[PDB]
Amino acid sequence: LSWSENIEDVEPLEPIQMELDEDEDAAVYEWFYDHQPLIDTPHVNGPSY
Amino acid sequence: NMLNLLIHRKNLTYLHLDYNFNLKPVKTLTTKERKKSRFGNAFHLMREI
Amino acid sequence: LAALQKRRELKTAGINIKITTRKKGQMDYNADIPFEKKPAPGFYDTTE
Amino acid sequence: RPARPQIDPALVKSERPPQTGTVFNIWYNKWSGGDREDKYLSQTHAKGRCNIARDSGYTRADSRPGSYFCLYFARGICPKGQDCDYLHRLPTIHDIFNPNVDCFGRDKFADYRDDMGGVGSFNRQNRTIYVGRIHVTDDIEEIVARHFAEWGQIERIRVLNNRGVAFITYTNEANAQFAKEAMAHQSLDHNEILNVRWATADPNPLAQKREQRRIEEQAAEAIRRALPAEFVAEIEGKDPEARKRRKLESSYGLEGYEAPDAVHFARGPNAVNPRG
Amino acid sequence: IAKFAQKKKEWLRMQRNRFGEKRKGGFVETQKADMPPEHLRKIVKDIGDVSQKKYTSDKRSYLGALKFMPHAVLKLLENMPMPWEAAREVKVLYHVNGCLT
Amino acid sequence: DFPSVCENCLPENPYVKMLKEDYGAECKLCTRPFTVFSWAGDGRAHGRKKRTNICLTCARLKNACQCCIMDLQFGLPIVIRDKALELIAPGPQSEINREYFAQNNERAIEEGRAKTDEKARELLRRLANSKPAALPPPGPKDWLPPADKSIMSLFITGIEDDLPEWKIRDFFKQYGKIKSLVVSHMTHCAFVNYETREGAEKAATELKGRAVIAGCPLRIRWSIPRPIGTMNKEERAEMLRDGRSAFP
Amino acid sequence: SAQMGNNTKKQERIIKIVERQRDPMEPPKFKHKKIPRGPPSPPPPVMH
Amino acid sequence: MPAIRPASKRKPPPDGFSDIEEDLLIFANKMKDAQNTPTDNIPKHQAQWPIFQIAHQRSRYVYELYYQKQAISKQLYDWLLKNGYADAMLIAKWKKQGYEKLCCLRCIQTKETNFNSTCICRVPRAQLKEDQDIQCVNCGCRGCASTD
Amino acid sequence: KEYQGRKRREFEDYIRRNRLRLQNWFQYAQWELEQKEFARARSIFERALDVHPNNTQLWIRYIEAELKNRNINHARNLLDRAVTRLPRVSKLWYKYVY
Amino acid sequence: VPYTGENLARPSYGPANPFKNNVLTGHAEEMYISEATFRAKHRAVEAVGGGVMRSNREMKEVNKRLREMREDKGSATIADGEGAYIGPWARYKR
RNA sequence: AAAAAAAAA
Ligand SMILES: [Zn+2]
Ligand SMILES: [Zn+2]
Ligand SMILES: [Zn+2]
Ligand SMILES: [Zn+2]
Ligand SMILES: [Zn+2]
Repeated sequence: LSWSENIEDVEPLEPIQMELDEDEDAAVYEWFYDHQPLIDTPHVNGPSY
Repeated sequence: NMLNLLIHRKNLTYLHLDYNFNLKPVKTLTTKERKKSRFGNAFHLMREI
Repeated sequence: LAALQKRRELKTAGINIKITTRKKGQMDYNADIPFEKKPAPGFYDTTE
Repeated sequence: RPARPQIDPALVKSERPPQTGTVFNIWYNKWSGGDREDKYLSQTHAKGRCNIARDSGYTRADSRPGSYFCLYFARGICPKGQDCDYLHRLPTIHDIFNPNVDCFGRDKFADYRDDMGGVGSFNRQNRTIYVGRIHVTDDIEEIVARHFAEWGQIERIRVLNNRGVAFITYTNEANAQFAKEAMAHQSLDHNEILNVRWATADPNPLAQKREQRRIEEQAAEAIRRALPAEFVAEIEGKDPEARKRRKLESSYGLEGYEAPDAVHFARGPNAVNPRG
Repeated sequence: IAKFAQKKKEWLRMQRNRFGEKRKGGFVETQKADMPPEHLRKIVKDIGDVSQKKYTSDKRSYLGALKFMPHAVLKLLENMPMPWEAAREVKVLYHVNGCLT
Repeated sequence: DFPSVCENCLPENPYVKMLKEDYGAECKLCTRPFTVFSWAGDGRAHGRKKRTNICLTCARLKNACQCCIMDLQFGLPIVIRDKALELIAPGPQSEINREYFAQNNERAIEEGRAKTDEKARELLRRLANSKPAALPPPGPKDWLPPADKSIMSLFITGIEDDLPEWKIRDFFKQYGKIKSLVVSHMTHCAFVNYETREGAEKAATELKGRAVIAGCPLRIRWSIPRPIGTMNKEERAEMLRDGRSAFP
Repeated sequence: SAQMGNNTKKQERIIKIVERQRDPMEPPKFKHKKIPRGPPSPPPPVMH
Repeated sequence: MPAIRPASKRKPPPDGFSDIEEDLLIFANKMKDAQNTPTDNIPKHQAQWPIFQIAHQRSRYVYELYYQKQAISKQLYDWLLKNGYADAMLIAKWKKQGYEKLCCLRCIQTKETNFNSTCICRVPRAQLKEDQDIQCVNCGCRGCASTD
Repeated sequence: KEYQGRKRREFEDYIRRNRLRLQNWFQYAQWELEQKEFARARSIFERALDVHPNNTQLWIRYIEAELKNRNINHARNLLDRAVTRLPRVSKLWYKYVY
Repeated sequence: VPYTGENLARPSYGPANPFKNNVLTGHAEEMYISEATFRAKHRAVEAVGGGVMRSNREMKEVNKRLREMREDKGSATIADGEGAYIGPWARYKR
């Protein structure tokens, strides 16, 4: 399969994620399933992660 | 393409390597064809990896 | 002897085809002296 | 005039050759499978003929001295013309190249092939090309003469009509190679595919003697250019003035001496001579 | 002093072009940057399966990169997307023939 | 660790930038892998990078530049040198003998163990003293145009081996457009066919059966063209002295 | 030194030699060859 | 993130993105068409040339819209750089002095050339030969010195 | 030339099979002498001398092979080399004085 | 040391031969110089208009004139069509 | 939890 003709613009399906509670899990709600979580925060040293 | 170039450089074009990495002879082999074609553990281990 | 007879009968017939005597893995000993080792020069000239 | 493109780009590309086999070997780029004897007898006609009168012209390499010629112009297949990086014109007698390379900018081997074709060899100065596969007619000499005066400057045109094979000896390496690669599988008046190879040396004692004499006159020309003209005249021994000059100069007094050639004809930083 | 004005310019230029703190080695040195992804995309599209005669110069290298293919398999399978990621983007070091990624 | 390259090859600049690759190519003569030294050129129009082509062993034994492969003293192609100056070094050229000879020479040179102008002077001495019923003169019948318009070939007698073809073509192109010219050197015969019969007529009127080309006397007549067979040498000398008799 | 003809513009030369950036993925360029062993260095006298 | 999120995990782009995303879509379609160009006609290396062209153009487009005329906000511009709508290192070279017309980053990487040089395209005309058809092997430009 | 190719191939094959048998070298050099190939015969004798340097029979054969063809200067070089290599062999000295 | 300066400053006696490099073509010895010196001399002999010093302002108008010789680079805020950006890839009027 | 071992105009 060529990347350009077959996968490049195709919107992907929904990944396996859990319905995080907004109130109970408010500490991780906005960043839990990011690729490298907290990468642009003061919680890590920098992009080298 | 690397394994395909190796197969074709050794003049073993009567072996088809398909896109799921199965090496099959395209025709009935003579004894000399079989003897020249027997590949090794490096080729076959790389092909299965 | 058969091939030589056919060759001399075709050469006198006008047709001339040379055949590849150069088998792989083997040397042509007629192109040049094989593994030349010329005699060392002594106190006597040998040019003539 | 500017160089004219010969073929539109729509015709020429990088296409796979005819399917003369069952599977395409992509390393060697050859149609494997099937018979091997049929390929050996499968010559084909060329895809175009160059003509210098209507197609040669100015290009980028013409303004650049010390360039190389265009091989794809000689076959009449160069599809860009003025914007080609190599020369588009017949070589002269002054277009002299080094022995390492031919006139087309290709490396030049140490020996020929089995079929005596290709680039050439720097182990033998060859200005003579074999032109075989000529349909036998009565006016082979005329058509060979015109179609090879098209491609440069000839010195000998041996033709053997009884079986119809020609030997053409040009005057230059560049013109010989240009005529060889320009007429490769090119058509004659009759619809045939010519066999223009390099030519094996003739066993005719005369031809051998004159090719030898060409070798020694070329060496003599280079030596006479390298040596001082005073040395050439003083050694040459045809002018009586040169002889008596030789006596008086290689006397240094001591009548009847006649100094050795290793001292009299010696070039060095200090030396004992007029030098130069 | 106008006589010694070309001398001053050429001396200052020579001194800077030899002892400037950007040429410690003789050349201005930079940090190796990232190409567009479309460069690698075009290269891999162009070479295809190596079946054109245009890429005959690229065949020895390509078959020689066979030797480092195990290491590429490791890095690829190591950086696989986890189930909660619809997609992941990775930095790749790619060969300019398209032989190795 | 440095190539033996003549100033003809090293491009222009006294300050040259050179690349080095160990085992970068095989020698063109002895076919053994050697260190390649490739430099730039006098133009950024084709990046060929004129390089060495023969190894220092083959450079030293045959005494030639590595790039252009011509002589260091005289600047001859190396076969011209070894065939005219003669002897010096024939050198084997076969399959296994080639690398055998190169291997032994390099082994000798690495282990320490080991008069061109004299032979040039001797070559000069061999070359300086070296040496390689008559028919009536051509009258009116040899150049008058007959009633037949198909008579087109100009038969020329007396062309020697010292006469090249280009002088003939250039001397006859001023008369008209030459369709063809064929010369048999074994017969000393020439057939000149013109694309224009008018140009052939003008050439016939201008030359009038006689020509002096490069000191060579030639007789020119009108004839139908013919192929030339294995003609005898006695009749070749007959035809030569006929061409000489064209110039009394 | 002296050369094929004469000298033209400048004699002394300054040469910058750098190794060539070879492809890391290239295999060996050239096949190795089977050549017979050379002749020995010349034998000494037999001092018996 | 510059990767692809399905439908609802996509955050909205910043303000003012429509008026420039028309031209950004033009550049993306030009890049796709450059992916689709035949290569059988031009030489082998020249096939890489259009990509860098569009890349430079795309990057330079964004550069003007933040720096010469202040037409996009800093939020939008930093978003454009982060999601690969403009080359950040190329723009960082453009902001320096003597590099304002830089073709691409591979033409100043002196550690990847033979004799430790920039390419010949980084040389001014006035020192190169007159009527010289210079066209660099990396991107195919004809001159990148800021004077030219 | 084809016959000489056959004979050279056979002789060199037997040289390669058993280089320590002197009859192979002797027959090859004798046959090349009978073809009036003197450079090739000298080469075969010199290579045999490489394999067997202190062999008196081989030395005498090469000297006599070059004496039968009136190559006196060649043979005197050979005899100097022979009595230099083998100074305590009385036969070589006797042959040189004779 | 081989003495001081007396045996360095004298000629060897006798005349030379009426009848030492290392390379065939000449003599080559290694040396160490600064790479900037080599680059400066290479640019002096290599660049056209070498020598012939000119002040800054005439360089400015010759560069401006050669800019006018080149076609227009473009507006660079126009993505496609007439007036688009080509930048360094602009051809030359010849 | 492959090889022996299935022949050189
Ligand atoms: Zn060599
Ligand atoms: Zn040279
Ligand atoms: Zn550039
Ligand atoms: Zn660039
Ligand atoms: Zn560049």
